[PDB]
Amino acid sequence: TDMLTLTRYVMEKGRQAKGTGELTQLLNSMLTAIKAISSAVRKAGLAHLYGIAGSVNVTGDEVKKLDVLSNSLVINMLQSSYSTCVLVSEENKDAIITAKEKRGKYVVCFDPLDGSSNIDCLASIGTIFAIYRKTSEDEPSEKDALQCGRNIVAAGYALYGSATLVALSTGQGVDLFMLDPALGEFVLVEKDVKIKKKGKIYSLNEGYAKYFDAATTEYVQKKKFPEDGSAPYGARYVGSMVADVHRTLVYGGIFLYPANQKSPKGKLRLLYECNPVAYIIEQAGGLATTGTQPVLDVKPEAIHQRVPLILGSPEDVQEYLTCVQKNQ
Amino acid sequence: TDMLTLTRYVMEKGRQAKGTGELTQLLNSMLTAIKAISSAVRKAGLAHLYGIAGSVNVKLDVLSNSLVINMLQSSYSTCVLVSEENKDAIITAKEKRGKYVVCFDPLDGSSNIDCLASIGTIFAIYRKTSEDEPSEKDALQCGRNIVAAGYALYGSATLVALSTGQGVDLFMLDPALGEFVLVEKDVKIKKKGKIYSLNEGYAKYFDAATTEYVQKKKFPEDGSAPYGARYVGSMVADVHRTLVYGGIFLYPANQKSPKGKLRLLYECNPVAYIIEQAGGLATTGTQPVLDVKPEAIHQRVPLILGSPEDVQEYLTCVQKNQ
Amino acid sequence: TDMLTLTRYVMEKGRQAKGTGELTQLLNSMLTAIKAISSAVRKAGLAHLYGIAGSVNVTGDEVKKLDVLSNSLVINMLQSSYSTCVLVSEENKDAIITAKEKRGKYVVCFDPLDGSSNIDCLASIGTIFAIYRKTSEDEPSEKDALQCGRNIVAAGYALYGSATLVALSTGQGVDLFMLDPALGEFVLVEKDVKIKKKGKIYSLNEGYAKYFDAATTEYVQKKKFPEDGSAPYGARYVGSMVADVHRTLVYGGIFLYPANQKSPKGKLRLLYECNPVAYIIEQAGGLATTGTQPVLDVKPEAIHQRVPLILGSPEDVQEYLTCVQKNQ
Amino acid sequence: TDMLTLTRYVMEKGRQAKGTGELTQLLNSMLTAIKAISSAVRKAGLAHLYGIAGSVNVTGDEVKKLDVLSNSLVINMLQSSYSTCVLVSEENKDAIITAKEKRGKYVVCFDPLDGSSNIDCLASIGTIFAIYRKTSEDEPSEKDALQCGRNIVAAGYALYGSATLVALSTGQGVDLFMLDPALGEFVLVEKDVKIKKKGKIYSLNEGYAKYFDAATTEYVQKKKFPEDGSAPYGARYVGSMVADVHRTLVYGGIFLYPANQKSPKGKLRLLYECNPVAYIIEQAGGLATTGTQPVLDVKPEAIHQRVPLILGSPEDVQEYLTCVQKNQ
Ligand SMILES: COc1ccc(-c2ccc(S(=O)(=O)NC(=O)Nc3ncc(Br)s3)s2)cc1
Ligand SMILES: COc1ccc(-c2ccc(S(=O)(=O)NC(=O)Nc3ncc(Br)s3)s2)cc1
Ligand SMILES: COc1ccc(-c2ccc(S(=O)(=O)NC(=O)Nc3ncc(Br)s3)s2)cc1
Ligand SMILES: COc1ccc(-c2ccc(S(=O)(=O)NC(=O)Nc3ncc(Br)s3)s2)cc1
Ligand SMILES: O=P(O)(O)OC[C@H]1O[C@@](CO)(OP(=O)(O)O)[C@@H](O)[C@@H]1O
Ligand SMILES: O=P(O)(O)OC[C@H]1O[C@@](CO)(OP(=O)(O)O)[C@@H](O)[C@@H]1O
Ligand SMILES: O=P(O)(O)OC[C@H]1O[C@@](CO)(OP(=O)(O)O)[C@@H](O)[C@@H]1O
Ligand SMILES: O=P(O)(O)OC[C@H]1O[C@@](CO)(OP(=O)(O)O)[C@@H](O)[C@@H]1O
Repeated sequence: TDMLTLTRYVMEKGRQAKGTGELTQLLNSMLTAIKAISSAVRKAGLAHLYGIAGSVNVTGDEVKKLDVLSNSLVINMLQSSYSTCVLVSEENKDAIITAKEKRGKYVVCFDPLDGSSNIDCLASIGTIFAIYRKTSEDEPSEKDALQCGRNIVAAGYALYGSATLVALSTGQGVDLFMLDPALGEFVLVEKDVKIKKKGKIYSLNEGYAKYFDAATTEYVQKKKFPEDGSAPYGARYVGSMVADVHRTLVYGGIFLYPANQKSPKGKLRLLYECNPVAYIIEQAGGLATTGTQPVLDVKPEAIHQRVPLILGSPEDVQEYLTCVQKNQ
Repeated sequence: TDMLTLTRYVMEKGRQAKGTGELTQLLNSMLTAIKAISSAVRKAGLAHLYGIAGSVNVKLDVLSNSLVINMLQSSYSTCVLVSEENKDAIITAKEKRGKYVVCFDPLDGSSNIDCLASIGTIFAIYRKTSEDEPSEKDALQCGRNIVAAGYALYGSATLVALSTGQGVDLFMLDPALGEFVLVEKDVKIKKKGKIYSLNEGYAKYFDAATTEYVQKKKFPEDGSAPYGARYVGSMVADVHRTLVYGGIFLYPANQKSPKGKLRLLYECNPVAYIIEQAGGLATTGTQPVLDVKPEAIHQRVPLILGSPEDVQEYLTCVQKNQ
Repeated sequence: TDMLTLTRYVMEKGRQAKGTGELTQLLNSMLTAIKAISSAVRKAGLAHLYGIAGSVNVTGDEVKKLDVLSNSLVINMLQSSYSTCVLVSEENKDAIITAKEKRGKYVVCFDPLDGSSNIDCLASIGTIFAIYRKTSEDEPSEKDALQCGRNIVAAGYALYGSATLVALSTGQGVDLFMLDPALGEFVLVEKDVKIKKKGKIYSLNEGYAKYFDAATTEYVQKKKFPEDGSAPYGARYVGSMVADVHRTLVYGGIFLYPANQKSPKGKLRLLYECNPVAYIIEQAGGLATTGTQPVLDVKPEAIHQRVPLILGSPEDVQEYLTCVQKNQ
Repeated sequence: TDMLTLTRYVMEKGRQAKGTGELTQLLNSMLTAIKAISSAVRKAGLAHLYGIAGSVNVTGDEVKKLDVLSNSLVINMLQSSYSTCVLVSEENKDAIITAKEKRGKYVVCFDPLDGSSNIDCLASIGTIFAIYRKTSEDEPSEKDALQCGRNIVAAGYALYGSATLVALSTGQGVDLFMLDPALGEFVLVEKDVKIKKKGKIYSLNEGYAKYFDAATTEYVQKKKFPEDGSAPYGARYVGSMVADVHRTLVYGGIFLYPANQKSPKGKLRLLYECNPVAYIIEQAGGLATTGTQPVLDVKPEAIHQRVPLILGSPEDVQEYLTCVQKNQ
């Protein structure tokens, strides 16, 4: 059949639904920021920083330059879309209220550059976003960003890995897109991706083992020493949530950042890290839990609230929930 | 100061050493293969595979291998190639024969290709020392005889680490220029890091020394905080992190891989060379990796490398358990 | 103010006009084809043709491969847009009727790779297009493409020169966009371009001088030997219509391909060469004539009809038309 | 055969000639400047000038920014090569003497961005250079650049057209290289190009016709009104010397910028425009004359000296020279 780019694919869906165009305009702007971020992440123009024309400007805090630039690309592209009223960024203490003359109907929570500890060693990094409609009748404020994940209008992520990929869901499953750098556009590469029912990879930072609860300690023990005669799982932990979650999506398995003694509410952020990937994984037939309730059912209380995160193949998450139940 | 590209930087060193030019020509060809691999890894031209011009035809391991073999053979600098991808050694035709042997993994971290995690290219270069006809025995030199070694990391950006025996230099591909820019000269690994890197899914197959060492990283005996864990699943990605952040990377023997998994010629020796050139250690647990005398081109060996105090602590666990 | 990409700019206009989305979707597909042509024109992937991976495949005819590739890119992207019913291409003898299941309401006339004699010497080349609404109630046929240029819905061109530019008009002047290759998208760089009233450059192939009519001969002589102490015009003739016309738009002056004894009907094509650039030049405040009437007023009679073309700064075209009347 | 990049192709020649490597290092540095120029010419990063991250920085004079940037790229890359002692640039009034600690043995005359009047309309532009060995025993001075073109060690040009090409000669014919933007390297596409004995294209600015001498007037008249039953020549004048000269090389024909009443010594510059392309055209078996002697034999007297230029296919230049003798 036909070769489809992301914005054409979105336009076709927004037209058949006879929508206003505002979501399409918002998403198109986000992808323009994503292309710009990807180009900077891949180090376009670096020779000019190192004095090819005689002006040396070597960068000191490259995680700071890149997350500051990323944040500006996303904020500027979204505000200029005329589609937004409230933005929440991993990089900003307070919610960002769109100027009245550019105001639209959507709230966007995003991490402009996820996996910052991987910037200097060049491992995979990413951008994560979740989109809500403003539902309150009042003035736009940070309370409009405090909806639970079941109300997501669209969510997705960009992975700046060995290639640049976008996963996107509007409520009808997960579609994958690859950036063709020679074309400059995202090509639709996989429709309605479905996670494996059960995987063979478990993904978590085991340096927190002395702080784990008993259920987490038990679950990891089962992965290494199956009570079963089956082979133990392989372990993977890239250290970028977007990279590890995407691997979980396309290979199956489980990803965990549980609460521990030093992080009793988890580390990952509910609004702009856990909810979007929980939405993506569940749309693909997976599960996402805090260990006591579904992530998407949590009512947020603060825009930078933390939550434990366990997600992936449904059977793997189910075994983890059983470990939680068995340990009180 | 001046902006230096990789090939200019190598040319100046090869000139001041008054060498024949053959190493420079080999390296320039390898870098051309790496640029081509990087472009393919980033999926340039993917829209034509998906029918933008009307021909739908929806591989990377094979292409990388052909890119490296063709660029190396066409350099006129090679006599024997050993690739992760070929059962036998590849002898260069006489009209293209030069004096160097190259061992390479054209695309390391192959289980990470489909999930778009970091992958890489690894290589080690030797001079042919035998007087006979070129054969695979020319590739069986131990890592002490490396002329040059390095790797390409196709991660969030494309980087090359390179050593010719005088430390490790790092270069970044500026995709708008099309050339690798020198970004750091003579990198030194930290004495001690705070990250440990290995596949803990083999925990039931570990020997006691590995088991004890992993336990010490999680439950330190000295009130200090436990190490963080990272395991990308690509040796090149994990080793390069070890180089620039410090810490330790391990693929020890286990019950199912009693001589290890990683390959001595084109995986362990090149990264062992790099890590030692940066002031770190690389051991099999009983001797330095670079001292292992190869016996077959696809020989496996255990690999533990990184910051020297961390490797020293692992060796203490090895000895404490015999 | 805001940084706008072509598709963002078009969506905004299509929203405020409350359209169905079909033109925006058509244009979006055309721009994807143009980006793909631009990448091939700049020779992306040439190293693989010359055997970098061991497969040598040097093209014996560069001009044949590129216009065949260009033609396929445009046809495939337009048909796949679901916006077209009839295509007229410089490369196809008959009109191309879209398959029934992909039919939309628009007719597109295009030259996919104009300036073919400049391909092997690497001078500027381009893509030209004009868009019409289907007017018949019947089955689509080539009669839907035989409308005169006054009925153009949208027209423009891509110039693959020292950089890649698109000029576009939907009836409210001419806008210029530049392709940022590091971003992969066209950026709006100039709104509502206006041609100079009078220029100082004349552009025509004087190797046909022995075939010119008397008026053309007189006009050219006036440009070299002015009778009013003013300096003679400079001459430029790139040999690619898109390049020479675009210089005319942004620098002023006149471009001519008049009838001559060997081309008594002119050389350039009415549907997908003369009408589109006539539309652009008039939208910018210039004139476009065949020497007896405005180009946009000619009623097409066959899809590959030729017509004389004189266009550019209004005062220059008028001096030429004065020469035409003066010589009967 | 094998896929050869420019720097590999040069290294192999420099090895078999067992030279010091200094010329190779110089050329490699020059190609880096050319790659950087091509990227800027194609407008990489333009979206950041137009505020994609919120920082608008639209440039007023585009021809001023690009030729200043070009000039800086060439000067810095060449000086940093440690291969140069004297540089002459179209953009600098005085010769540029390399600092003592970076001094090498070569003198470089270059036009970093030829065809500047074509920058804003996106027609083809280029870079021209000629390399000489310092032969004086004295201190480096501009006199080291005043050698005549017979003493050229290497010369060539970059054409930033529909694709980027480099023409290069070290004295054994002309080789052509194309920049593959996906690889970032120049691929050898044609070895030892030879110009046609006689062409069918003539190329000059006929807007100076009232200022031509009699021989030029007669030669142009013969091209349009042949007295021997042959067809008249076609005319082309891009307006960028590199583009017009390169077309002359690969298609045949003639390019002329003769002296005229307003430019009694010609317009084009001997050191960094006429000598380099004269070298290229002669290496390919063509001719390059001032109308009274071969261009390569003129002994320069000032670094910015002008000279008339007539070059191309030998039979075409000879017909021009016959007109010069015929008019005294
Ligand atoms: C049932 O699955 C789906 C999937 C996707 C969607 C949607 C995507 C975008 C929207 S939208 O609200 O922004 N509307 C529009 O974009 N309209 C337009 N008019 C003209 C043009 Br051109 S685009 S709805 C709806 C349902
Ligand atoms: C002491 O640290 C080092 C580091 C690197 C090297 C080397 C790199 C390449 C070589 S080489 O053998 O290929 N010779 C050359 O390339 N010669 C040349 N002539 C002209 C040109 Br232009 S390059 S030696 C030597 C010593
Ligand atoms: C007065 O000057 C102008 C200039 C341009 C236009 C037009 C451009 C495209 C069209 S259209 O017909 O395709 N419809 C739409 O694009 N609808 C949409 N809805 C939502 C989204 Br998001 S796009 S109309 C109209 C008038
Ligand atoms: C017979 O026609 C020709 C054509 C070209 C040339 C030349 C090109 C460059 C030079 S050079 O002087 O710079 N020396 C070198 O490059 N030496 C090197 N050694 C090792 C490496 Br690796 S490069 S000579 C000579 C003769
Ligand atoms: O180092 P630990 O504690 O494992 O945290 C890793 C997690 O933190 C994040 C949060 O963004 O990365 P980082 O702190 O490196 O920015 C996630 O990408 C990653 O999953
Ligand atoms: O899956 P496990 O056994 O951890 O092996 C991972 C190791 O194997 C290698 C060997 O190439 O990758 P892979 O099998 O994924 O291609 C190394 O890059 C990586 O470090
Ligand atoms: O060679 P002449 O007759 O001047 O033709 C020039 C005209 O023909 C065209 C027709 O497309 O070029 P070409 O045949 O070289 O592709 C126009 O771009 C150009 O304006
Ligand atoms: O406008 P005219 O006088 O024809 O000058 C054209 C010549 O001048 C040059 C000199 O660099 O261009 P320009 O003045 O446009 O920079 C040559 O490229 C071109 O051949």
